[PDB]
Amino acid sequence: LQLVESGGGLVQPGRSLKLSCSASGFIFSNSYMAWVRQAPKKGLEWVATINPSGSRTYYPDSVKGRFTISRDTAKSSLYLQMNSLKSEDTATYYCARHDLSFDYWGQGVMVTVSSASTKGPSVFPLAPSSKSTSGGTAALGCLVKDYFPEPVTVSWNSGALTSGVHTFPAVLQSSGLYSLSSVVTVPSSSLGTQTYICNVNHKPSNTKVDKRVEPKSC
Amino acid sequence: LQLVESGGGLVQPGRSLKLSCSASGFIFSNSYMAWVRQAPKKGLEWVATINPSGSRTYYPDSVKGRFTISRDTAKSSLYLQMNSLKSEDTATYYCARHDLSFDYWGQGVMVTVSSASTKGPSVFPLAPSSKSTSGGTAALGCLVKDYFPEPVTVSWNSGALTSGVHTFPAVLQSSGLYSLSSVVTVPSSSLGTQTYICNVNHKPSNTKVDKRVEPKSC
Amino acid sequence: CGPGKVQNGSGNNTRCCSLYAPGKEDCPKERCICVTPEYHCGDPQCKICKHYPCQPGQRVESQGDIVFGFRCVACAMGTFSAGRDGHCRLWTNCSQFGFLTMFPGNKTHNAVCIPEPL
Amino acid sequence: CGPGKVQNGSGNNTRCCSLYAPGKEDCPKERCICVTPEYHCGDPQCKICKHYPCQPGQRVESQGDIVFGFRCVACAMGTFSAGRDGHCRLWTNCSQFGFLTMFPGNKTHNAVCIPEPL
Amino acid sequence: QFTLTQPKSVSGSLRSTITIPCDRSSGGIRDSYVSWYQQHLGRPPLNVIYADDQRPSEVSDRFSGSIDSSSNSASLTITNLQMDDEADYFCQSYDSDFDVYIFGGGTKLTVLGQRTVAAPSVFIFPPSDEQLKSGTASVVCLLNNFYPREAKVQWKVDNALQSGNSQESVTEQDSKDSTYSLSSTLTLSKADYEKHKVYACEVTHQGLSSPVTKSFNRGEC
Amino acid sequence: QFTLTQPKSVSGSLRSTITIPCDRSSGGIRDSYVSWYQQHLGRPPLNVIYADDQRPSEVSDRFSGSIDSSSNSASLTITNLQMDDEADYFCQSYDSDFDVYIFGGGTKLTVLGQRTVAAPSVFIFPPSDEQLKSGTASVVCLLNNFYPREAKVQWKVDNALQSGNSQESVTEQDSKDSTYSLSSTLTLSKADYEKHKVYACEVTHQGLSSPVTKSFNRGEC
Repeated sequence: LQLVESGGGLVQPGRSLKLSCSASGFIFSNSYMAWVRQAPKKGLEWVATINPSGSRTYYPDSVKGRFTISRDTAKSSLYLQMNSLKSEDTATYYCARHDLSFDYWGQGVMVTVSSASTKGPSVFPLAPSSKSTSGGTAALGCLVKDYFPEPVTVSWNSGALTSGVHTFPAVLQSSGLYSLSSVVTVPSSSLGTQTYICNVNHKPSNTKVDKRVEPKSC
Repeated sequence: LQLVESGGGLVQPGRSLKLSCSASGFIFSNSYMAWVRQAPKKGLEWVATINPSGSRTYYPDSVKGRFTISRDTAKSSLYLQMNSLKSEDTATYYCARHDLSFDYWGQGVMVTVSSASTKGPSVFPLAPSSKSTSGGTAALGCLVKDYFPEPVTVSWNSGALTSGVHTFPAVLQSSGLYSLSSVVTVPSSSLGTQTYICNVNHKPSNTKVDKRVEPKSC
Repeated sequence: CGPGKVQNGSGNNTRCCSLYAPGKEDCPKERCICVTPEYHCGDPQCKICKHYPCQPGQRVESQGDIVFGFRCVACAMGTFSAGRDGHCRLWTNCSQFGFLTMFPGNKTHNAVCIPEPL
Repeated sequence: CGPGKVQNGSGNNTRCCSLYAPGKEDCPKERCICVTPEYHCGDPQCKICKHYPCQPGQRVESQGDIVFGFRCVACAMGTFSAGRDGHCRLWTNCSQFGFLTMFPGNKTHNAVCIPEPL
Repeated sequence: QFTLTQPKSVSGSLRSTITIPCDRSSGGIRDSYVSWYQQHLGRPPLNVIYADDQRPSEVSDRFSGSIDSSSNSASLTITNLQMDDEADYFCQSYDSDFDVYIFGGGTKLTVLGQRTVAAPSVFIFPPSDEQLKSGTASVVCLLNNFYPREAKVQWKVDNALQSGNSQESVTEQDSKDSTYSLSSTLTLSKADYEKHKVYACEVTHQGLSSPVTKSFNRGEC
Repeated sequence: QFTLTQPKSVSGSLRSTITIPCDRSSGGIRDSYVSWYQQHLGRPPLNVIYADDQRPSEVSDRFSGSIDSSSNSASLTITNLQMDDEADYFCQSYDSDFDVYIFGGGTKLTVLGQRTVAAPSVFIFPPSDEQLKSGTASVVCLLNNFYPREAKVQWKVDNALQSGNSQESVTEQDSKDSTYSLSSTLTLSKADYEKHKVYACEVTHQGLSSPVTKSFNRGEC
């Protein structure tokens, strides 16, 4: 069985989208079919139900009157006509089949409802402690702050430095903008002599930055 | 509704053929479909049954284990895979549809399973009586004997003589060869002065004969 | 005919059909029985009702996959038929209805009932 | 299960699917009612039998179009149920069987019968 | 279990009831579809009745079927017989799952015309000298322009009736005079032919007051 | 209708038995039905049980469901816990026609691995002068290479505990040392940042004998 969702993307508040789920794989019109969503990092929320004939539809609440589900045997496709979208409708949307109990599921398509616009990040140093005792470990990094949409890529010294590197998952701030940090732990004895540059690319905004990070002075 | 049989012909004893019946015309896969045969001049003998799905095959007896029936919606065609053919399988084979009771039928395709192969006829005179009383009617003709396969054509005086002409149906002899007679009734007073020639063509053997027929003498 | 079943035909072609169980597969569709007595489906789809009477203690078997031939076979065990119609009706279990059974019944005849004497 | 109906499953998944199947093969046989007491179909197709007991004078309603939820509603008028199984069996009309009725019956209890004083 | 029987032929006047009986022949399953089919010339069969009655559309109401007697006895009735109803008629049945499908043997229905005085002109042809050289002798008897079709043609060779060594061919009915013509061919070996003297064709037909013999002696002129 | 409550999480050793209890909550008809769905990484949910038990094929017999208590209490039992059973577990419910389909809040199942393999290296980063020019100050605390995942990171600014103005990000588990790393970012306005002196990150973790504080004074070096 294979289910492939499509038609998700970035959309303004108050706009509309139509998701599609292509199937075959089983007995499409000979089974029920569901939509379910999930905000990244959060729980599953059930979203839709279409009768196998397609005669009747069933929905939950927060989207009743705004969304729509239907089927077309032509290419085993579902029809999530989502209207009047709000920030709370931002989520990964999955298709699957209620048949007996959600038999198979797709990989999901991300819907992002945002007043936020394509914005490039600023790149700030997370500077290693100047007062670090020689013979231990120091940490340094780059803070990549205030960007939209995802994703941003971070490498260190053009990919030549990979051991001790931790590039954290992006966090959505209450501003609607993403921020992420990349850090690396290095010998404190290397701080005077090894250059450390984080290479940041936010391709959605055309923003490319190389940031040298070193001990702050006075 | 139109049903067209094809794939019949002349075949050696112990050989195989495949008949086809093209249809559309109705609801092919949405109906049963039959094969029935008939020796020329004899009765109808039921021969094949195919499930509309094609899942099950039903056969009579003299051909069970030797014949085969199947369907392919592609072009609404039937599949009479006839194997190990014998002289008794020589017949016109018709397709039709058992639906409710043999709804529509084709024109039929002739299968000839014979030993004796192509052979041209000999043409013999059927001579008018020499002793015929002048003022009555005399009969004369041509006997076209010992040919295979059918057909032979007979005309008289290159088609200029047609009244009083009777060209009989061919008869299959116990030898496996056909024979036929053509006759014409003429004024007995014309026997001395009008020439009578039968023009015989057996195109399957390349045999073409003009035979002058007149009163036998002494 | 009946509220949750489908009337088709009139007079002697009177029959009732069940939903075609459109679920899936290709087994069959519109299984219909005919209402007029001693009349039975002639085709598997029951397009027309035909006449083939039986006797008591017999049902009507119907072999054929396009047009039926009819064999008047006897009633199965656990069933009866007291008419010429040739349908094996099930025995009336008096116990599950409220009563006891005075005569148990056989192929010819269904069971009569006896009660609770209090 | 029964002669003119289709047995499916074993143990607690036992099914008395009616709708026969026109004596075919892997047809879409349906209309099944679990025989196991207090067990009921879980899906509309009755693929699996689930457990949801009721009390006397109640039946088991089953709302849902793929997987059932269960409400233990009371017995309809004209019916009864004297067990936890939750099936509305019809009243035993003693009059059509041979007897009169001593106590008429209600939702909790079926009728009993007083015959013909011989 | 397979069986079915029909009368070889039935002849009736125009505008007259025609009854073609189909008998179960001990099958015992008197009631089931007993379809009736009609075959003309070398054309395919046409379904006249399926389901015992309920004639399909087009076929004339004059064709009706019935399954009475129940003592094994379907019947096809043609009321008010017409000239276009000349044909072989076939009944076909069931056993669709009892075992096999089967047609009856067919019944020939012939129409009526002026046949009382429609006698054949009768001719006999000896075998030719050119045929006798190839080792075979064919003796031909011709019956020309007769009605009805029913004729009896008998070959005698030195008084002995010949049987199993002759074959007949009959023309279809003429479109102008409504007659038939018939050729009968007696075939012998040359060696058999040269044993005997008198070769005779005897023709019995309704339009002949007594049988007509045409004959020759071998080796005369 | 609207109910179904699940515990937040549990940590269990390999080979142990973990029971995840999906409390019906105002279940009423608790026995109506239950299903268990399993979610790993950013992958789609996998159905582990539909119909209360009868695990679909593939899922390991070690997953079993039961609906006992009847006092509102379905449960998913994982016997003999394996390392590939780390995942959020969800209990889908019924109400298919009672009103609408519903899903529980999920339960996180963590595995006990090499416990206390390492204690977190704790670092604090002040906001940069370049960020302070744009009107905002971000203070970052890093916890490096620790196990288990459970840590408590608290921000103090001039003794005041900060709440609602910070955000955390945690790496997925390292594929070589099996540790986690965590960044916590405290965000203030520049004007708020310049009011206060002492900025501190306090880290409580199982591998630390007592909480570790990392701090700086604003405007020092």
